[PDB]
Amino acid sequence: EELRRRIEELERRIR
Amino acid sequence: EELRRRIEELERRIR
Amino acid sequence: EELRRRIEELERRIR
Repeated sequence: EELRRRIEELERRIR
Repeated sequence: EELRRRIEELERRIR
Repeated sequence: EELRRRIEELERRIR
C-alpha cells in the first residue's frame, strides 16, 4: 500500500 | 513486477 | 529500497 499509493499520486499528475 | 513496470513508465516520461 | 528510492527521485521532480 505505501509505495502503491505514492505511485498512484504520481500517475495522476503525469499520466 | 506490477509496481516496477508502473515506476518504469513514469521514469520514461520524467527522466 | 530499490523501488522506494526510484519513487523518491520521481517525487523530487514532480511534487
